[PDB]
Amino acid sequence: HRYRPGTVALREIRRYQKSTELLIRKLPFQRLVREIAQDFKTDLRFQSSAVMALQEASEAYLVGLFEDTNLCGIHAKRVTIMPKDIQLARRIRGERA
Amino acid sequence: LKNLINSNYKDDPLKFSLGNNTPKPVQNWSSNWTKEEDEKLLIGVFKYGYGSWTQIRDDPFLGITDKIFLKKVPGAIHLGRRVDYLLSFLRGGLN
Amino acid sequence: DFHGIDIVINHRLKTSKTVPDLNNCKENYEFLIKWTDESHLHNTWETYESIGQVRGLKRLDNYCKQFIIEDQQVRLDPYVTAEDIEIMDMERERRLDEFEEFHVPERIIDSQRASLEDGTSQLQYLVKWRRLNYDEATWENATDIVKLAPEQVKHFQNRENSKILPQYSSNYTSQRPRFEKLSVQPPFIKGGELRDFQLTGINWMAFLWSKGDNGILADEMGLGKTVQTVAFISWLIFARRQNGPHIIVVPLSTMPAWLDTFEKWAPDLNCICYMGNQKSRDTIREYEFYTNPRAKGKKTMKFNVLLTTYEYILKDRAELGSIKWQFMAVDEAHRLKNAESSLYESLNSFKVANRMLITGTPLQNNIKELAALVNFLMPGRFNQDEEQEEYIHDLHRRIQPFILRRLKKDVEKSLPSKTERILRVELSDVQTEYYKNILTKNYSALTAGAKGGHFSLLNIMNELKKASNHPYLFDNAEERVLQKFMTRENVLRGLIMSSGKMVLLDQLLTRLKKDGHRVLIFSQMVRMLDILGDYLSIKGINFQRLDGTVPSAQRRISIDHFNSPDSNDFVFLLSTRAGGLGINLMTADTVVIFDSDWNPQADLQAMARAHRIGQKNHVMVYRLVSKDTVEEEVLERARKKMILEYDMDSIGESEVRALYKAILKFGNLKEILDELIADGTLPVKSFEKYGETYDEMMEAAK
Amino acid sequence: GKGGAKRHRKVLRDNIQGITKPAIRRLARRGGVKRISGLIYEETRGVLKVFLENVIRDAVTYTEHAKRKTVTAMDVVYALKRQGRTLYGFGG
Ligand SMILES: Nc1ncnc2c1ncn2[C@@H]1O[C@H](COP(=O)(O)OP(=O)(O)O)[C@@H](O)[C@H]1O
Ligand code: BEF
Repeated sequence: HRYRPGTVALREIRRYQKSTELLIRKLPFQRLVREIAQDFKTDLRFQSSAVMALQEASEAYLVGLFEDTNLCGIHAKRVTIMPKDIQLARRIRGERA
Repeated sequence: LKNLINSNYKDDPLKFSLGNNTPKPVQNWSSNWTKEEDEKLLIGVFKYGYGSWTQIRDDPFLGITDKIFLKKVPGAIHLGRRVDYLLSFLRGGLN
Repeated sequence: DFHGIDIVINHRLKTSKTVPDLNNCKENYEFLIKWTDESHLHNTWETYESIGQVRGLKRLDNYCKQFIIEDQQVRLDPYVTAEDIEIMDMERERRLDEFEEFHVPERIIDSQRASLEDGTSQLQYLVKWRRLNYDEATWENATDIVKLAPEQVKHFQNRENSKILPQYSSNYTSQRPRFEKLSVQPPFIKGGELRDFQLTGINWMAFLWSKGDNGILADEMGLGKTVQTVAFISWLIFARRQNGPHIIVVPLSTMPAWLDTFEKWAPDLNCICYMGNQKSRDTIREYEFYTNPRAKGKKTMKFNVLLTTYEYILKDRAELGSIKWQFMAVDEAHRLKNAESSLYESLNSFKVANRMLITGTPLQNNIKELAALVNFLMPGRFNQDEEQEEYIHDLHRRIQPFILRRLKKDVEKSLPSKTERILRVELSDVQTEYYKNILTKNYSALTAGAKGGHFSLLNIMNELKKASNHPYLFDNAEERVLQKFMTRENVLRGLIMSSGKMVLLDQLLTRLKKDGHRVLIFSQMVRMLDILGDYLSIKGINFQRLDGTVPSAQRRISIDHFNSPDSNDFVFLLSTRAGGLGINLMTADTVVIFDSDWNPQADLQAMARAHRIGQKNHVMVYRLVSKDTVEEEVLERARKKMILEYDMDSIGESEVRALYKAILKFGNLKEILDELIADGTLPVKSFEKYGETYDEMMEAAK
Repeated sequence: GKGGAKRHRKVLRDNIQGITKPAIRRLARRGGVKRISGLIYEETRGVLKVFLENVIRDAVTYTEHAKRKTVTAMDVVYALKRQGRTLYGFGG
């Protein structure tokens, strides 16, 4: 496999693409919601899927984010996603001010 | 051979001894050969049977392990030649 | 593959101030080093200028770091007490105890003749060592193998020579041999004699063994149930000549027992288990086959019996599924409770002929399991006030066969008596606050209001029950009853005080304390057990905990430490499922219950671990029944739950080619007939047919 | 400096400490950037939090306009629909 410099960097990427499993765990996420959902109302219940569905939404939501972030990052002469790279992306999409 | 060691050396096979009786010297064989080595060689078949010699050479109890070479002597036939000669010899078969 | 550092064993001084520096260890300390990829036995007292840069530097440095500070906390400080000196030294003592047992070898796996650099070939044995799994078995040459463990090597040869593989088993598939009632104890029980309720049990298992039907062993919790199977395995092997690789699945908690229970009650059939991970996975297969790979199903066969944890079933369902099995053992088979289980149809794929469950599972709680058990042993086979007689006319007549019901009225005559006392504890001060306020969101939402939401139902019928007697199971409880703002007396007093149960337990414990009884605490909840872990140490009573979180090796060490003749700790705390998991306690007399285990009978076994055949100190049981709470009601349902409790033609030329060579090799071979047949040399023919041919063959010769 | 009947219970399923950091990087590479800043990934969860609330806000509302205790997954869908992130696959 050639040498070692930036060897995995592109490798993991590819394997992750071929797959289609959830990027983030499905146990911490499950409480995260239960916990905030309480603050806006009491005595809450949850459909098995409802979360499954959120996970799907969210994950997908972030990737998408990163996907631009990357571009921005490239624009900059950089291969590094940065704390702001996040902001511009959002700002111009418009949720971020 | 099964009969004599059974009735004199039963509880411990290896103590088996030649005593005076003299079986041929094997001067030019590659490794140290002396009456004690024959003493074990016989017990070895008494234990494993004629013709399986790796069994005999490896045994931890015999202590024959780097005196067998199955240009280096004696090999498999050399022993085969060795036993037939000793067994007949002490019963008085060559009469 | 290189000669690099593997671990640390022992540390000692090398040479004749306030803190030793690393230099001091280098110029004043010698350390015993175990080398990488090599058994324990070759350990060297080596320093750093002695070896220089060697691959692996990390463990010694830290261990020295541990050593430097250790030195400052035994001799070099006046805040140290009497007891820390005891532990800091003690570690040295135990660290070596877990190191000593590796030197003693426990099984020799195989034997390979490999060549050396002087042109020589020497025999090496794959040696397995004590209380360790199949990994890191390195080759050692035979010169000293018998020079330290002669007995292992003697036995090593014996199994290889004892030709009794699954290769010669009798064809009784079509139909069976008429079987016989045994009076006497079989000349295959070296462990001792059993009694008058362990040989008949055996005679039923083997008695319906010949019917083609499987059965349920439903006796009391510990009536030599294990001996009845092992003996059942033993007599089905030297009776009907069954070498058929018997598969047995037991609990990870209860197997070590079984092994010894298998290796001391029946020497001659070897018992190789399945308890590894990745590496093991290979070693099992090394001995599980002969001659590497094999066309068809032509494995020569090198085991009969195995022990499998429940994990491992499901992790490798497939390989067992393919190999044939005709006899099944399982331990504490109340697992198959629902007919939707994963092991419930996992077991059905394993081509099988007869099964054997053995547990005391009560079979009236739900009719599901009663049916599930019947459906599982026999796939296919299956109220009204006035039809009930009609109903048990059908149920009693059918259920019995594949069932056993037998009371203690046995071996209990010697054993000292059994007893249990209830406890009515009424509520406390801070207690009502959280018995009253919690059933609303008044002051449950003021303090910890964010969490209120998720625990709100938890607290109602599956907490109040559990958090009725003791409110200390959340956050805003600890300082609630302590009325001040470090104190040591007060914390101890403040914690004992809040609960009705804590005081009641503290005094009874004290009460027997001076009389001399060993006391047991079975708690439902993990944490309660730390809670006490914190209090009893403080007041100086020697103990160990028994949770759901412990390595097999660590679990095993203490269980024995406890039942030894002269053990100080009369206090031992255990779990409901983790406690009653398996095992036995024979020294213990008293067992106390904090709360009923949300159900009838989880307690009945919970006391079963302590109340066994051995115990010579009667027995004592206390149940802390809470008053004016929710504990009461389940206790009543629990009651509702347990209301019901019910010739080969002739010898061809090739054999004649086989027989002639064997005579030149062994001489008269009439005595050795079976040993050769078991292995390649001879076909299965009757003993005489060969013997006569042997004689005429010389008769032709002379 | 005492044992003091000490009991330790802290919260790491739901709360953001508990969740797994690789769980994110897992996410980061699908996009395929080479490098992750420490600062950055902390912000990212930050936003996740912002996105997550608004949805549930609505979810909760639809559960409640119908006087229902069990929250429907459809309920989430419409929510997503309102922000223009509607999910095919679900709940026609
Ligand atoms: N039938 C028996 N005959 C002789 N000894 C027995 C018998 N049953 C049990 N024992 C002895 O009692 C101990 C535990 O047996 P048992 O009580 O059946 O196991 P368990 O804890 O599974 O019930 C063993 O150490 C064994 O020596
Ligand atoms: F019959 Be037991 F608890 F191994």
